[PDB]
Amino acid sequence: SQVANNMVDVIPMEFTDFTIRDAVVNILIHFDRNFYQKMKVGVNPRSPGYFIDGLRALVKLVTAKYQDLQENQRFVNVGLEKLNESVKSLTFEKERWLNTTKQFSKTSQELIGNCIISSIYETYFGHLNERERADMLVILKRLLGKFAVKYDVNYRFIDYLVTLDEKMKWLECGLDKNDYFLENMSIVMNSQDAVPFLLDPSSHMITVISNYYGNKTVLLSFLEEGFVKRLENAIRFGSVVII
Amino acid sequence: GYPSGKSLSQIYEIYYKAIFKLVPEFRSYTEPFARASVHLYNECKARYSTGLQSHYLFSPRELTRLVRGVYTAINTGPRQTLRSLIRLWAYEAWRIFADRLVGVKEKNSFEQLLYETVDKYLPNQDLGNISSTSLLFSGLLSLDFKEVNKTDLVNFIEERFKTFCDEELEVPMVIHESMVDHILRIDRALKQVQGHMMLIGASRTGKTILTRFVAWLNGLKIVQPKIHRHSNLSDFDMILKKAISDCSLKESRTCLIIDESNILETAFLERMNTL
Amino acid sequence: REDLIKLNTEYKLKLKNLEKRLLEELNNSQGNMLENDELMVTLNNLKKEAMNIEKKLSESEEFFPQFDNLVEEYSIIGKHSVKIFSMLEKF
Repeated sequence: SQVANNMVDVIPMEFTDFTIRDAVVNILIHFDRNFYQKMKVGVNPRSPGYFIDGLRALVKLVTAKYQDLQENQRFVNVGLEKLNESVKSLTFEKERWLNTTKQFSKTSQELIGNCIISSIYETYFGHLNERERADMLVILKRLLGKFAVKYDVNYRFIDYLVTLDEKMKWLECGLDKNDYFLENMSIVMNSQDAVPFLLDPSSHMITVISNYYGNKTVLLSFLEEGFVKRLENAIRFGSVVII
Repeated sequence: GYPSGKSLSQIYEIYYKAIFKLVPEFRSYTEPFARASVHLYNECKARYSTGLQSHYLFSPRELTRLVRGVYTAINTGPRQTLRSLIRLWAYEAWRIFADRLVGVKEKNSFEQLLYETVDKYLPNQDLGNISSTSLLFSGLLSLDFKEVNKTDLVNFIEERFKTFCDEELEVPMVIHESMVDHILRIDRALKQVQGHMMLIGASRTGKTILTRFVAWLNGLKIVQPKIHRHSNLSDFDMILKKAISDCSLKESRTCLIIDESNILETAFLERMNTL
Repeated sequence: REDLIKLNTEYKLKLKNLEKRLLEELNNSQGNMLENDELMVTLNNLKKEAMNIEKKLSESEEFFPQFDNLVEEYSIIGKHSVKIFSMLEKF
């Protein structure tokens, strides 16, 4: 809690039901406590890591989402001044557009708790099973249910962090159709504050990322002789490397 | 074999007798200290066995560790109240018997034991919270080894960590209750003539960073073996040889951080043993 | 199922694509003739599109609980099939 608090010291947030910062930190602790308790087996070999990186994902994600919520709120406010200047038959329906204006407050209510789920997916879920992910999500959602944070009930990790332009780009390279494989690719790309470890039997992934970075893609393996030097050349001139 | 539990009590009386030449006002307190130290030993040996954890292994060397750990605090501390000395004794008792303890059920067991022992041999109402978190002793703030204020220490670390953050490798962290207690633990270790501490920290706890820090406070060259998949024993030998030659023939004062990853073969660890 | 989440995101991207088209022409054809009207008949088509979303959101609240009712039966099918694959994998 001491560490969590100082990491979310930066305060994007606004008043909620119930404290707001105090709630967020208590969730993440109760999630980390539930993650290792359900998933990991063996007696107390492993300890807090994902927790730090889960907080770091949230900070990067709230900042990215609150600045984009305020950007779309600015896009409907600039359209409000332009329709009022004009006032004719259809334009008064457009003015009515307070349904959207009313909608924004409800959208902003859930963005803090939506970022909680998105960060947890990026950090805790990467190596979990189709069923293992879904089941933890429920424990997270019911934790979000106990605490007075609002989340989107009809929420989908893919649609929330993937853009249709990127989702097309990935498949074009040759990523598989599956939801599981989409989430995985999203987890790899979206957050790169840390090096990703891709595990796939069929090295079909080693080509996917190659198609995406093209010429820039320089391939190495920890086993080759020239590895020691070839990485130093890859780092010096911005080469995208897969090991 | 081991002696008596009644010879041990007697032998360390003579040990306390010698060190209480420096606090003559408590010359009458040597016997109940010697009896308490032995009691603490007998109990730790009994409560924490190799059945729970393999490293739970106690011997009169602990006693000797404690008795000397007590002297060094006195020989370089403020003139001492009885409330000082028992807390001085209690600090060493914690670092000698309980730092090795895993988890919390056993760690709290010792807190109660330490309380139980003082009450049985040194009956005072002047004691405070005897938990390790509450007794913090240092020579970072004072010129004499003295119990320091929690508020005074945290701020002192904060001003020195920024400096260490600026001067050395740039990595920001949150300085917290555990970390202050641990900074002093490494500090005492790195101060003693032979200073060897092995830290058991899971990962990302920060054990490697604190070590670099406290070494920097003590003014130690931080050597970290540059090993890799294609490192030979000869490489590590060279790393070791230099660090040794610099320590005697250049008077260097190096702190060698060895991670578990660095021991690549049996021999690498054997080299560390010989050292 | 596929078009439900597809046209959810597509119409909202086209709602953002048409808002940009409206603002581009409103600033260009303020000194010109009333061209904005030629995009306003496309904005008249948007009265299907804005309310198409409302049409789809209404049927979603009807589709989702039926989708979740159909997961159970297939779970009954699903649980046996893995145990069978496990067995054939083990050979």
